[PDB]
Amino acid sequence: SSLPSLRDVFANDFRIGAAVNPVTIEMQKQLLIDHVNSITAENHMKFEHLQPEEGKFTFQEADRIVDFACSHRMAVRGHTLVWHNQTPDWVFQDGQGHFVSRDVLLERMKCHISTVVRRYKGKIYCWDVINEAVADEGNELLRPSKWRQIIGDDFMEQAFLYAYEADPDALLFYNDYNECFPEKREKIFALVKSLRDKGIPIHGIGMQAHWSLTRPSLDEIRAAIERYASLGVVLHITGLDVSMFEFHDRRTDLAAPTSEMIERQAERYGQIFALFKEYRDVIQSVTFWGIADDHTWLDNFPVHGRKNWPLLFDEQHKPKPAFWRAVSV
Ligand SMILES: O[C@@H]1[C@@H](O)[C@H](O[C@@H]2CO[C@H](F)[C@H](O)[C@H]2O)OC[C@H]1O
Repeated sequence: SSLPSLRDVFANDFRIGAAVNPVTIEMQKQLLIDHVNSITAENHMKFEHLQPEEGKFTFQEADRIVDFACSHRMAVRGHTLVWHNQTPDWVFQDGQGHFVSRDVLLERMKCHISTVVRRYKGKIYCWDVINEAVADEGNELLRPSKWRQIIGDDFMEQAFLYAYEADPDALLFYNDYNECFPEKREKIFALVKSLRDKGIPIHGIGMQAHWSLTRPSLDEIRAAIERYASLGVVLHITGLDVSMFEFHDRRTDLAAPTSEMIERQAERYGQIFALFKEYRDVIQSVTFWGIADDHTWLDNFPVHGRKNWPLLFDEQHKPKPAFWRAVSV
């Protein structure tokens, strides 16, 4: 009751969001009502959860998420239309198991985007149209995917044009992770610059911020913000969490975070939100990929079956030390 509300603390800076599903909306309902003014579907607006078979649309769970958000004056970010994961095999196949043509995959992509975006038009204000198309390793610009293989390299500009036609008032985003490592930052910058230089309706870059205690550095975060902001696009932080484990640290035995971990995490969140506040003119939304440590995808990624403690509230929904530093910047 005397705890500050995240969305009020940052009222003049950016919206505060959380990724949810209908279970976690129930299990974490009071945290959400007390703190966020933005909602993202953690899984139930991905292609496999909206059109699991061709012409079979399953909007029920996404509807419950949107209904919750509208009944509490929360905005909604749509996630996500075209992605190399969580997309059923039928999308790329014909009746005979072969791959479909460029023209056929384009009409399936258009129909999906059209049906999904039209249903939520006027309730969902922005869409992650393309998710994680840039390569995470190597020297090529683009990751391989059936979207890219079948259609060609312009599959992304098609996706953006189809979504703009379906809802020209939505802000359309390119969304990606490890967005602050310099070599991937430059690929993301080059890709988005080239699309905008063609007049493609891409309005925003989504910085997932699946970060650790050490990586990326505050200087890499600042440089990435300024690099993306220089394109004239809107910036959203879309999946923020702060893992207690570096990428090399695949330990399964840890039953509670050390007090060093907890303290470094608090400091890390303080520095991150100070940096965000400083760039309040280009960042308009900060969404955590969860809200409290009783639900996080990091419990099973990248290591199945361990436990992580990445968010501002603990498993009993009490503020962590990180909370106090985050709201005091
Ligand atoms: O439950 C998991 C879900 O949380 C996760 O969502 C992705 C996490 O990394 C980024 F934010 C992606 O763009 C999200 O869609 O991954 C899938 C699911 O198993």
